[PDB]
Amino acid sequence: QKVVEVAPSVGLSPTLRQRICDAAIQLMENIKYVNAGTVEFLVSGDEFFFIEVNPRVQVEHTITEMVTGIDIVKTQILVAAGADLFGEEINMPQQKDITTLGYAIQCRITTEDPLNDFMPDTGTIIAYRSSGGFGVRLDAGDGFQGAEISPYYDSLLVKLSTHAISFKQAEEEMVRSLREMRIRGVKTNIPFLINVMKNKKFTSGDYTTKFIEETPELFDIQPSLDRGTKTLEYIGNVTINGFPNVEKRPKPDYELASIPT
Amino acid sequence: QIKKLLVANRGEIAIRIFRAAAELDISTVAIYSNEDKSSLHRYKADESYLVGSDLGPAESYLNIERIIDVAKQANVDAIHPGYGFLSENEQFARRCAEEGIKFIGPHLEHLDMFGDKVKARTTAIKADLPVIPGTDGPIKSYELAKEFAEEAGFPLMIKATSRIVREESELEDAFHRAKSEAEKSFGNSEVYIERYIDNPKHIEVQVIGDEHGNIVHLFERDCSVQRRHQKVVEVAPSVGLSPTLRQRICDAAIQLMENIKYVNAGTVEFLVSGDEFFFIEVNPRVQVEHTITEMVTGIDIVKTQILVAAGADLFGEEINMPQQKDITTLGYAIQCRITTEDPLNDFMPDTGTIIAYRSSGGFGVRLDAGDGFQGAEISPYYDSLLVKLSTHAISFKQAEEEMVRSLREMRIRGVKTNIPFLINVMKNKKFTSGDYTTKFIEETPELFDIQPSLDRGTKTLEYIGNVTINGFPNVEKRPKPDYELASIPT
Amino acid sequence: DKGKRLIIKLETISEPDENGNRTIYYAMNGQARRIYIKDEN
Amino acid sequence: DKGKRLIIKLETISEPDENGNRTIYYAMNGQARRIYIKDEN
Ligand SMILES: Nc1ncnc2c1ncn2[C@@H]1O[C@H](COP(=O)(O)OP(=O)(O)O)[C@@H](O)[C@H]1O
Repeated sequence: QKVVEVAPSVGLSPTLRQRICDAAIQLMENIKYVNAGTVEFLVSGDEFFFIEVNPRVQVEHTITEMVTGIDIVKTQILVAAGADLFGEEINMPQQKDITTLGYAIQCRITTEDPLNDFMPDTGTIIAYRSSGGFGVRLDAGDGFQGAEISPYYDSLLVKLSTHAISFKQAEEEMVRSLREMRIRGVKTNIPFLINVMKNKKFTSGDYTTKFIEETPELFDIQPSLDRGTKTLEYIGNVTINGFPNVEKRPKPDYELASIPT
Repeated sequence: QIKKLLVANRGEIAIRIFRAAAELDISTVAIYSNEDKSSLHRYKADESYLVGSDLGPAESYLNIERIIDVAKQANVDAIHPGYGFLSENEQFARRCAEEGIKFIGPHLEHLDMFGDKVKARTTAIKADLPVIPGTDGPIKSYELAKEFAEEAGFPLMIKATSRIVREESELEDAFHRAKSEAEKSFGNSEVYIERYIDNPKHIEVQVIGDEHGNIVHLFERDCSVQRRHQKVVEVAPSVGLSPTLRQRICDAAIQLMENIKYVNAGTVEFLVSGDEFFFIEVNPRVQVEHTITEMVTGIDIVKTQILVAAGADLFGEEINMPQQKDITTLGYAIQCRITTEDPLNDFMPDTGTIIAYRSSGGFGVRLDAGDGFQGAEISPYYDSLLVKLSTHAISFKQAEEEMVRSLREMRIRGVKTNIPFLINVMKNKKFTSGDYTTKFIEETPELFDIQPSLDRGTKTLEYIGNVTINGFPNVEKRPKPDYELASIPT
Repeated sequence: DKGKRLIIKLETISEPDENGNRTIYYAMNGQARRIYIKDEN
Repeated sequence: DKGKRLIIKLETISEPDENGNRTIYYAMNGQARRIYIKDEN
């Protein structure tokens, strides 16, 4: 299953790209495709092999919007309303003028507790803070404050995507964002995604599908360190179940102390 | 050479720097006044320190010595001033360097050059840039009204070196106000009159220089929509500027800066009427609205500032700037600041606790956090800025739309905001066209056709509430009795 | 209206304050909310 | 630590639910933050 999606591929030759595209325009031309669609492929060195078509939009479309500045979903809608691709509403540039400025990365913040083997955790979200700033894009899913996550659906709290002239910058930003988000009440895959994002093998660029299975220390985790989280557990235990050997009373009103230093 | 960095500022721009620095693996340090005790930017760095248990919040972020003191205490390699406190102040930059700290900025001589409106007048002319004709120096010695009179051209003005004045001796006698104004808010207190250039577009250019002599510009921001003093909305690049006009301004921008060997990011401000342009000022620093420029170029302006301060070269593997002809805009982007300036009531900053808070997101949308989050208390002490919102699309129409709809989808409760006002602006035929000038707000009275919107929800919450606490008439006041279900056939 | 409904949950009412104004904690459509109501002891 | 430090503010507590847990409404470092506690009475 897809964990992290980069566009455009930082590992393709100028020419492979051209062919892998050239091909897609001819399959879809041939069968006169309309609206949006993903022809999946498989590359191995210099030759590549058609695998799949997805007659629809894909989760990871945002990546492609960031690097080209086209609104795929909006066009989808405009296209259905019967509208010249090159006309007014869509203003889509001609083939020879579409380009990809910079690099862009995506990943889905889910509730797959990578410590209970990726079982999607369930329950009530008791704190939710995401991020932003320079080329960061958040598409909301199920995650809000007080949100209620159930067994019944493929869990996805936030789609997070980042972009930048340089693939390292787009990486440096995604990782920053992951370390900033604080999602409480539920376990998430954030620690695992951080680990992918920070790996030599990933940030390098040459990686195959065997990337993950061939990398043990992605699953190296210590269950998150909390100075701030455990302490609240205390301050609101004593407040209600007391403290063994002190007058149950309310916190008495104490003299202000003056503390020479 | 920069392992750890302090930000001599507060709010959104602190939070922006912390994030740049974060991404460079640089560790981050924040300062705060007594009144910023619970302010978001404090929590967004690694370390944070109070400035003075005893220093008025007014003056807590301008105390050169204590800031540097707090800096030395913590092996800070660099301070980023941000904007609008100690950001344009040579004394601070001087005192930084001496204590072995790297002021992330241009050179002392670029600060002194530009700190004065007169110093920066000469500079502009002596680099062959157009200038607004005005009192050749400032004036002091009084009756300083009666003189420059009838010798330049009809439209005039009194500005005050860092009011209209249409004459008829409305000069000596609108020369009563000056004792409490350019003494307290401005730097060195001085005053000099200028030809009033009517109906001007306000266009500024973003520039960046490394310490190796390479400068580039990142095109122009259109800062024309403003309400009196201050900027309301910025658009980049200027939707309503001709291809050549945009060049000449961009060429001048870079003629001034190439000419006095500028370094780091600064901004050249111009005033634009028909086909003539004029030099207003330079801003030797990042501006609030730089976000706009990052969006249409792709360059990270703040990350770059830091890296230039560390001696990186523009064209090197680490800042990685395109040669100029490769720097391009792609689409249009727009910015506006969600503040608590209440539109209905003479735009007071408003003051309170935010109870509910919700932003936007998706395509085209970028939020730079400020003072505002669910928990927060907003105070009367610094300029209210809850969130910076910027949007971006290939087309300016798509851009703006994208903006109204995330202005509308937003939800901030507990304080009043400028959202109703901002929405009216984004919506307006005049703005949508792109052709607008700086009198856009003067000329549009519809813009203040704010009306307090109905909301079925809040009202309902306020009834239920009443009845729950203080019950309903004739009805035996008692907890809501538990009733039988009984299903409604249909 | 048709397909527009309010889902409202009352979480708590606080204890009255200096001048008898209780604080209702609601949730209403995936949104935390706070209303202020005059008590009459 | 030196220059780190928590800031906690307690808003209210809710009367227990059916599992006898109470809701604390906290604010810690500028995020609203709620925690559950089983009462012992
Ligand atoms: N001589 C002038 N003629 C016409 N418009 C002007 C003139 N001087 C300033 N303005 C306008 O008024 C605004 C305020 O002036 P400015 O000196 O730039 O203030 P600030 O230093 O706060 O930016 C400017 O943004 C510009 O649009």
